[PDB]
Amino acid sequence: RHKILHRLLQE
Amino acid sequence: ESADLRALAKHLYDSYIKSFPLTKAKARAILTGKTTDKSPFVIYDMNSLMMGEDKIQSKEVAIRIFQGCQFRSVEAVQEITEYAKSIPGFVNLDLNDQVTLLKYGVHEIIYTMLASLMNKDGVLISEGQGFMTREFLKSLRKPFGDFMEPKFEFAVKFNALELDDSDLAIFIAVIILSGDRPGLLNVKPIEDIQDNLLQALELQLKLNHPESSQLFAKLLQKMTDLRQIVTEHVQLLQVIKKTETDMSLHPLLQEIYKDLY
Ligand SMILES: CCCc1nc2c(C)cc(-c3nc4ccccc4n3C)cc2n1Cc1ccc(-c2ccccc2C(=O)O)cc1
Repeated sequence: RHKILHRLLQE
Repeated sequence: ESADLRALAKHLYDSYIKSFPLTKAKARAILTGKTTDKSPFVIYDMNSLMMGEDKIQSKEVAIRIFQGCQFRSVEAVQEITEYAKSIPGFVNLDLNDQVTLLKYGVHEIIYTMLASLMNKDGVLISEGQGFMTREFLKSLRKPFGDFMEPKFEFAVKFNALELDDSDLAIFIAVIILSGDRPGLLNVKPIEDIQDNLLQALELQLKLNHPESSQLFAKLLQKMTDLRQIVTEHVQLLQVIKKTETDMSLHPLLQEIYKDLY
């Protein structure tokens, strides 16, 4: 799932 | 042409300067005695660690150091994610592939760039504010006292190649775009970017180090010694996670370490 990683990626 | 490869090289160099506040150039100023601001506070035993915490409780020393590493790893992931997003073609990749590349790439990059902050006697911390000796890290109680020794040994040989920032910026881009990470969905456009980065790297090394034969080859051999640091490191961390009161692992690092080689 990787929630932090996804949020840092889309920004 | 050569020129498109020069332009990629320069573009990665600038975004590396934007992404990473402590560059290898500044670390080396600090460490050589050059520069003319203050010498870093050095940490060599418990007492110096304590006095260093007021210049730069509840818990044991090895654990204070551990948790400090976590704080800086977390910020490093963040900086590395931002640098990744400036690599041409990266943000057009399947997002799930972006995540996989970061998840496996980040540690390899961390240990590459840690070598910039290291000599054979210790390592800069808090952005060049401090210098923590290798002896002292070595002296920590098992399993904590050998956490860093493999980073140091890698650093001493890697540092002998005398890379600079402009070289490192393309090298870390190459590591990020490795087509053999487990679970990648669509390898092709990742190998196509990496092909271009490797060509950029090889030009850069020939231009920047015209006197250093087979530096490209020597540097490829390092991308796979990094693999070993990473796997040993994950193994030692699985042990700490099992044997220590409060794992207390930051959730960014938990995302990264979950289901990892
Ligand atoms: C792959 C994701 C990155 C990552 N997660 C880590 C954890 C959870 C712990 C330690 C660690 N190092 C330890 C060293 C000794 C005892 C316990 C230690 N522990 C738990 C190091 C970790 N790193 C890389 C790293 C390695 C070294 C440093 C580092 C190490 C020493 C000094 C500065 C830094 C730094 O990069 O700021 C920074 C970052």
